[PDB]
Formats: sequence, C-alpha cells, structure tokens
Amino acid sequence: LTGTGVLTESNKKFLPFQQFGRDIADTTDAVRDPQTLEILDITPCSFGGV
Amino acid sequence: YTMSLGAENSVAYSNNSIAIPTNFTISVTTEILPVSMTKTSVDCTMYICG
Ligand SMILES: *[C@@H]1O[C@H](CO)[C@@H](O[C@@H]2O[C@H](CO)[C@@H](O)[C@H](O)[C@H]2NC(C)=O)[C@H](O)[C@H]1NC(C)=O
Ligand SMILES: *[C@@H]1O[C@H](CO)[C@@H](O[C@@H]2O[C@H](CO)[C@@H](O)[C@H](O)[C@H]2NC(C)=O)[C@H](O)[C@H]1NC(C)=O
Ligand SMILES: *[C@@H]1O[C@H](CO)[C@@H](O)[C@H](O)[C@H]1NC(C)=O
Repeated sequence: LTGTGVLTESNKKFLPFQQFGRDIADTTDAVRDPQTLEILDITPCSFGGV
Repeated sequence: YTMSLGAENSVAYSNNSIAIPTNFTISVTTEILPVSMTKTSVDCTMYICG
C-alpha cells in the first residue's frame, strides 16, 4: 500500500488482524507498521491553493 | 387511501349578508430559506493524478 503523507502516532487501537485504516470516504488514514506492531495516522501533506 | 385535499367548507353566501371579524390573532410563522453553500475548491491535477 503506497502513498504520500505525514506519518504520526495514532490513538486508534486496531484489532490484531487489521492492517490498514479507512475513513468514511474510503481513504487510507490509518496504517499498521509491519516491523513493529504500532498504529500510525497518515495525514495528507499540506496541499493548498496559492 | 385516496387522499383528501381539505375539509369541506360551504361558505354561507347570500346577496345581503357579510361576515365581519370581531377579534384577531397575532400569528408568527417561520420561513426557512437557504442562502449559500459550502465553498469547495478542487485541485484537478492532484485529484486525477496525485
Ligand atoms: C352565518 O349564518 C349562516 C346561516 O345562517 C351560518 O351557516 C351555517 O353554519 C352551520 C354551522 O356549521 C352549518 O351547520 C350550516 O349548514 C350553515 N348554513 C349554511 C346555509 O351555510 C354561518 O355559520 C353563520 N356565520 C357565523 C359567523 O355565525
Ligand atoms: C379576543 O381574543 C382574546 C384572545 O384571543 C381574548 O383574550 C382572552 O380573554 C379571556 C376572557 O376575557 C381571558 O380569560 C384570556 O386569558 C384572554 N387571552 C389572552 C391571550 O389575553 C379577548 O377577550 C377577545 N376579545 C373579544 C372582544 O372577544
Ligand atoms: C520483527 O523484527 C522486529 C525488529 O526488532 C522485532 O521487534 C519484532 O519482534 C519482530 N517480529 C514481529 C512479529 O514483528
């Protein structure tokens, strides 16, 4: 699962079988690191209109 | 069921009778009107291609 984002610590407690996380709009906003079983929030990079 | 438009009200019409109000009700009613929407902007290049 690839993408671009800011990976921060997450307070979402995944169940042990779950790996990725999606919001209402089916975009990956939470993920589990495969090396160390920790949950990371994926905040989209700060795009903006100039 | 077949719907009913309203209760029947046969007005007591005659050529020399009038109905005059002897009292009044100060009635306040609500009218809700939408004015604006959410202002949305889409980066077309990022939406199509990232
Ligand atoms: C004015 O008079 C008419 C008749 O004299 C009244 O009309 C009647 O009202 C009753 C009440 O519902 C009905 O049962 C009758 O069928 C009506 N008759 C007719 C010919 O319409 C009327 O109500 C009176 N108006 C007021 C404000 O008292
Ligand atoms: C006109 O209507 C108003 C109410 O719609 C009447 O005021 C009421 O009068 C009775 C007895 O006089 C009181 O018990 C109520 O408390 C009053 N209501 C309010 C809201 O003040 C008034 O009397 C009527 N006038 C006529 C000439 O019929
Ligand atoms: C995988 O390697 C990491 C590296 O230290 C280790 O902490 C972890 O226990 C290993 N096993 C699993 C199942 O993640």
